[PDB]
Amino acid sequence: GHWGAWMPSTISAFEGTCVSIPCRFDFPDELRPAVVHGVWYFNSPYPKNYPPVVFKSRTQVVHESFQGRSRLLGDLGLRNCTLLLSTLSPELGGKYYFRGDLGGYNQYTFSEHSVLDIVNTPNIVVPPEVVAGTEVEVSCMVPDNCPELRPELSWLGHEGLGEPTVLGRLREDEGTWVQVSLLHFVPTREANGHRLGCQAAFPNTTLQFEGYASLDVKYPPVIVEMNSSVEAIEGSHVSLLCGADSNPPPLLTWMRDGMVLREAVAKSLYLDLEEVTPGEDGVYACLAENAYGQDNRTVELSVMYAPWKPTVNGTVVAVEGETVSILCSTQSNPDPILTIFKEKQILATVIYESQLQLELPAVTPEDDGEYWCVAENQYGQRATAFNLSVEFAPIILLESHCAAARDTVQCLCVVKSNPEPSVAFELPSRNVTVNETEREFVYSERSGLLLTSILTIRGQAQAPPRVICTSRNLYGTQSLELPFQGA
Amino acid sequence: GHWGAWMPSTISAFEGTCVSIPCRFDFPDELRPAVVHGVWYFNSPYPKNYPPVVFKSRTQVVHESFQGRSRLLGDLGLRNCTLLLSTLSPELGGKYYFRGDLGGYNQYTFSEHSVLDIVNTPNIVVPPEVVAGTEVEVSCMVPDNCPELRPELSWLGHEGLGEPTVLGRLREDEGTWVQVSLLHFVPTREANGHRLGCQAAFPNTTLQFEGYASLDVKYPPVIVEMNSSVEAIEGSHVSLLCGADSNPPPLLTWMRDGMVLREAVAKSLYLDLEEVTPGEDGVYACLAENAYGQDNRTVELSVMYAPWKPTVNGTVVAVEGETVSILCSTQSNPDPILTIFKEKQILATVIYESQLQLELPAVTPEDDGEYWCVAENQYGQRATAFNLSVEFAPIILLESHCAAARDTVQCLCVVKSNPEPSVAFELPSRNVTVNETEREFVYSERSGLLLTSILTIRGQAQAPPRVICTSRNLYGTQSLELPFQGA
Ligand SMILES: *[C@@H]1O[C@H](CO)[C@@H](O[C@@H]2O[C@H](CO)[C@@H](O[C@@H]3O[C@H](CO[C@H]4O[C@H](CO)[C@@H](O)[C@H](O)[C@@H]4O)[C@@H](O)[C@H](O[C@H]4O[C@H](CO)[C@@H](O)[C@H](O)[C@@H]4O)[C@@H]3O)[C@H](O)[C@H]2NC(C)=O)[C@H](O)[C@H]1NC(C)=O
Ligand SMILES: *[C@@H]1O[C@H](CO)[C@@H](O[C@@H]2O[C@H](CO)[C@@H](O[C@@H]3O[C@H](CO[C@H]4O[C@H](CO)[C@@H](O)[C@H](O)[C@@H]4O)[C@@H](O)[C@H](O[C@H]4O[C@H](CO)[C@@H](O)[C@H](O)[C@@H]4O)[C@@H]3O)[C@H](O)[C@H]2NC(C)=O)[C@H](O)[C@H]1NC(C)=O
Ligand SMILES: *[C@@H]1O[C@H](CO)[C@@H](O[C@@H]2O[C@H](CO)[C@@H](O)[C@H](O)[C@H]2NC(C)=O)[C@H](O)[C@H]1NC(C)=O
Ligand SMILES: *[C@@H]1O[C@H](CO)[C@@H](O[C@@H]2O[C@H](CO)[C@@H](O)[C@H](O)[C@H]2NC(C)=O)[C@H](O)[C@H]1NC(C)=O
Ligand SMILES: *[C@@H]1O[C@H](CO[C@@H]2O[C@@H](C)[C@@H](O)[C@@H](O)[C@@H]2O)[C@@H](O)[C@H](O)[C@H]1NC(C)=O
Ligand SMILES: *[C@@H]1O[C@H](CO[C@@H]2O[C@@H](C)[C@@H](O)[C@@H](O)[C@@H]2O)[C@@H](O)[C@H](O)[C@H]1NC(C)=O
Ligand SMILES: *[C@@H]1O[C@H](CO)[C@@H](O)[C@H](O)[C@H]1NC(C)=O
Ligand SMILES: *[C@@H]1O[C@H](CO)[C@@H](O)[C@H](O)[C@H]1NC(C)=O
Ligand SMILES: *[C@@H]1O[C@H](CO)[C@@H](O)[C@H](O)[C@H]1NC(C)=O
Ligand SMILES: *[C@@H]1O[C@H](CO)[C@@H](O)[C@H](O)[C@H]1NC(C)=O
Ligand SMILES: *[C@@H]1O[C@H](CO)[C@@H](O)[C@H](O)[C@H]1NC(C)=O
Ligand SMILES: *[C@@H]1O[C@H](CO)[C@@H](O)[C@H](O)[C@H]1NC(C)=O
Ligand SMILES: *[C@H]1O[C@H](CO)[C@@H](O)[C@H](O)[C@@H]1O
Ligand SMILES: *[C@H]1O[C@H](CO)[C@@H](O)[C@H](O)[C@@H]1O
Repeated sequence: GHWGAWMPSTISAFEGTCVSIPCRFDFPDELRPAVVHGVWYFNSPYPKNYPPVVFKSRTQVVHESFQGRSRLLGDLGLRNCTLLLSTLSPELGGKYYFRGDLGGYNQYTFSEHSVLDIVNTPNIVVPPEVVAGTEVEVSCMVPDNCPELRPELSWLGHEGLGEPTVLGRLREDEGTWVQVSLLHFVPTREANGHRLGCQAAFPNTTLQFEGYASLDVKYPPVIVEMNSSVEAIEGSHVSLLCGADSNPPPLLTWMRDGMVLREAVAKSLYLDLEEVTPGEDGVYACLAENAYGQDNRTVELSVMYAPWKPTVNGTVVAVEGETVSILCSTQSNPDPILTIFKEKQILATVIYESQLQLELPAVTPEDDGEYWCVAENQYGQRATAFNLSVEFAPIILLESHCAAARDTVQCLCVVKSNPEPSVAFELPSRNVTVNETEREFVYSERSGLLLTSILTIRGQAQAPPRVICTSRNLYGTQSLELPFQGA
Repeated sequence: GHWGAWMPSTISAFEGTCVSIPCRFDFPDELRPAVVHGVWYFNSPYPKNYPPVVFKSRTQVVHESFQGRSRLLGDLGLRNCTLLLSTLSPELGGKYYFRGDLGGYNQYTFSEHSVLDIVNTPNIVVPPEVVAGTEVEVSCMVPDNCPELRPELSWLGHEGLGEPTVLGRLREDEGTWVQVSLLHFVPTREANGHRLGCQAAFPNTTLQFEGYASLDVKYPPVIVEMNSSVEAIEGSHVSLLCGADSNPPPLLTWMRDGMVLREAVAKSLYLDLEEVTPGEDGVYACLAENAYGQDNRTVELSVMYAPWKPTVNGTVVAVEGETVSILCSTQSNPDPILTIFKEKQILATVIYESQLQLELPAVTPEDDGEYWCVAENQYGQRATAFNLSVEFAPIILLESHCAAARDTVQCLCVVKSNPEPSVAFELPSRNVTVNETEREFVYSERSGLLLTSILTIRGQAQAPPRVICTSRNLYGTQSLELPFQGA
């Protein structure tokens, strides 16, 4: 064929271990030299910039940095130029060329080369993404390019997780050989932050080389930091703490009835409320959402607040003998117990309810006065008041009399009615006496519901003059004869 | 003797009546003419201004205005020259001279003369001042200078008043003769404005001559126009009229308690008052004072006015079981009757007096409230009011109870006290239960004197928990166990 060669671009091995560079070449078969010499140049392609001579046919003189370190296996004449370099060191790490010397002026340095790496750490391969709910395999590749010292592998930090599987050497890249060791297992949620290692050793040696890798397992957020059902006062400070444990940043959302609130991405979100109201009462949900799974957890916040200042509707001023409905409303957050009562007497008692109604069958006069409505509760109590002032058909009280002093005669009659009662006296006075004695006579006064009135007849002997009292308003009329107590 | 004559300066007589001029003369007695002539000149003393010749000896020729009107009586030779002139007339009224004619160049007109008045009205003389309490005499003089026609007198408008006294002729002035007629009587108070007359006549004639005079009698003021005892309202118009009847201007004085007021001099003085006050009430005196006597008359003015707005002193806020004095004062001009009373009951009644006191023996709670004080009177009535608010050692009313609903148990206890009562509940609750059910419990309220309070024990079975109520103020303390009515 034509000129040309075959050599693996990349080759690697450990410290103190031999390498075996696979090499093959071609030259015009037209020439058949009986003696074929060859040279292994280091770090440089052109002879012009003098490179270290790794090996030369029929010549012991090489570079002093390769003296006793290298030797060629197999005749060149059979197109075989594989090379062995034992006991490596980091200086020897570089690029290697092969130049051929057959005949004269037919000396060719081949362009295609091989690069020598000198690594003392094995190569571990792990999947880009490790899900906590899928089966995962991790490999440990070690570059065995030495047939005399065959390396053996070890798994450090295995912690069970099933047996390690083993392979012989596989055909890595272009003709190079590598012993691989794979591990097959399925992670949990604790697999993250774990350390996995791979060791390599040889029988007759004190050489031991090791490599590491830390796992990044992706688990779905499961909410741990979640406080339960709470009860807080209005105005007080409310601190809800929501925490999710996911290795991928879990999208944490605070929501209620479909509201945005504070949406954020972290391991723990705070939700603060001040001036708590009955509107903020109820259920708050925290959703931990991740591309590997989701978890929602909910809490109940009961706002405990003293009952509102009560309000009362219904009738207030009705007639006598009628029906009266009084409706008392209150908006409390914890079940309020509320009672309504008159001065000295208690009327209606409702237990654990929002509002209370009281009905009155008929109105006796006494049902006038002011009543009270209290809303009692565990955390506080407020109240309100309402005057029931009914309408009356005038009632002349029997505290009424006619006292007779000797010289002059006087009477006292009292009534009670809601509107002011036009009051009057009637009397049987013998004959007709005008401008005699007195003509101005009586006087009257009122306090609240009571209308007191006093009569005074002047110059009347103890001869008992009968006296009658009458009272009218817009509703009723009453008349009554008064008795004697004096003399 | 020497030259000279004697003749009355003034002589007077009526119309148609003769006059007799008394005349005497003297001349040096050395000459004795045997023939003595004489002449009576009129109106002029000197012959130079030719005067009318009234008479001439041995000569009929006289003035034509004296022709047949005059004649001389008695011889001149006996020194007598008295002359008579009959049938007079107003022209002849003038001054008369006498001139003597004895011998030659011994002709003398005498300087002293006589003047002839011709009056047809008699002369009445009355005292300068005529007192109604003294005896008075009035004269009527008439000049009788005619011996042939002797005049006689008459009293016209005599009206009794006693007899007229009569005199003969008296010797008026210098030798002239006058018939006088005097009247003696004593006047009254009506004598003023009376008319007194004097007439004179002769027997054989139609001649009658008359004269007049009006009396000015001075009487002491006797008060006629005087209204009696009166009663008038304050603010009203008061008109006092005081009249005196005295012919001399009576000094009228309005006085009271020794005060000047309106002093004036007339027949009737007005005294006006407006905005009458209790200070102008009382006795007013009118004095009619004259230099001929005096008279005082008095009146009583009572001011009738509605009683003043009453004022009350004494205690107002005392303790329980104590004594209370309430003094109510009023200043009324007519005797006021006044009463004080409580709402519904009457307390004190005083009749026709200025002020009224009420005492209270002990104070029962009910003696609290507001009382009224009225001052009633014929012309009007005003009033005032006062709150008696006493102090109480707290009283727990027996409107108190313990109603037991099935689910929950509630109580109601009420007291009454003047200062606010610190109120409390005591109860036997088995074991000790704190923060269980309720810990706020009770509620209380107050109206006026009443302190209502309600208890509420929550979650207590119908197993009846006994309940006690206590109340303390600065005065007393009470405790009481309440009973069951529900279930
Ligand atoms: C160019 O030429 C070279 C050789 O000149 C070829 O490369 C290889 O060179 C290595 C030298 O290190 C040879 O490895 C040796 O293998 C011997 C046994 O060969 C095996 O294969 C035959 C198959 O016919 C089997 O029957 C046999 O049982 C073997 O499994 C061993 O004797 C040597 O190892 C000894 O020492 C080690 C420890 O040091 C022990 O583990 C061994 O048991 C033994 O005692 C040695 O390792 C290898 O054989 C050569 N390969 C070939 C194919 O010849 C290149 O291939 C060639 N290239 C070109 C392009 O021509
Ligand atoms: C100057 O002289 C004259 C007389 O010349 C004197 O004046 C008097 O004159 C009058 C004449 O009118 C004389 O009056 C007459 O009176 C006669 C009676 O005299 C009375 O007196 C004597 C007293 O001796 C009594 O006795 C006697 O009774 C008489 O009472 C009457 O006769 C005359 O009146 C007759 O007429 C009338 C009516 O006309 C009748 O009423 C008579 O009754 C009677 O009929 C006459 O009136 C008077 O006498 C003379 N007086 C005197 C004193 O002589 C002067 O006095 C004198 N003066 C001086 C200074 O010398
Ligand atoms: C309810 O009734 C009371 C009287 O019983 C009304 O008036 C109060 O009376 C007290 C006297 O003890 C006064 O000191 C208060 O000032 C009064 N209140 C007011 C607002 O003036 C009261 O007004 C009545 N209320 C209603 C709503 O009818
Ligand atoms: C006397 O008592 C009355 C109450 O009984 C006092 O107050 C009056 O109460 C009525 C309610 O019906 C109010 O409408 C009046 O306005 C109140 N009066 C005043 C002046 O405020 C009253 O004040 C008491 N008087 C005295 C002198 O103690
Ligand atoms: C009292 O309530 C009134 C409304 O009446 C109530 O509601 C209607 C729909 C019916 O159910 C009826 O039976 C109820 O009584 C209001 O108009 C009024 O403003 C209210 N007043 C107060 C004090 O809240
Ligand atoms: C009530 O009168 C008081 C005076 O007291 C009275 O007069 C004295 C001299 C004694 O006679 C005593 O017994 C009387 O009670 C006054 O100080 C007070 O201002 C008066 N108040 C009124 C309301 O008028
Ligand atoms: C040492 O190497 C020899 C090869 O010469 C091998 O047979 C032997 O098993 C090895 N022994 C140890 C202990 O490494
Ligand atoms: C959550 O509720 C519990 C009651 O079980 C309470 O003790 C805790 O303090 C609450 N924590 C937060 C953060 O609200
Ligand atoms: C909440 O989680 C439950 C799992 O029990 C799931 O069925 C539901 O769909 C989730 N809801 C949301 C809004 O993510
Ligand atoms: C008249 O006058 C004479 C005198 O001559 C006298 O006597 C007589 O009384 C008189 N008579 C009357 C009526 O006048
Ligand atoms: C005087 O008093 C009487 C009452 O007798 C009365 O009628 C009269 O009008 C009063 N006159 C005056 C001027 O006051
Ligand atoms: C009033 O008149 C009487 C007469 O009865 C008299 O005594 C008294 O002094 C007179 N008083 C005065 C002040 O003039
Ligand atoms: C190597 O040298 C030249 C390169 O073109 C050719 O004649 C032939 O490929 C030979 O083998
Ligand atoms: C009248 O005349 C003269 C006046 O002096 C005197 O000689 C005498 O008085 C005589 O009578």
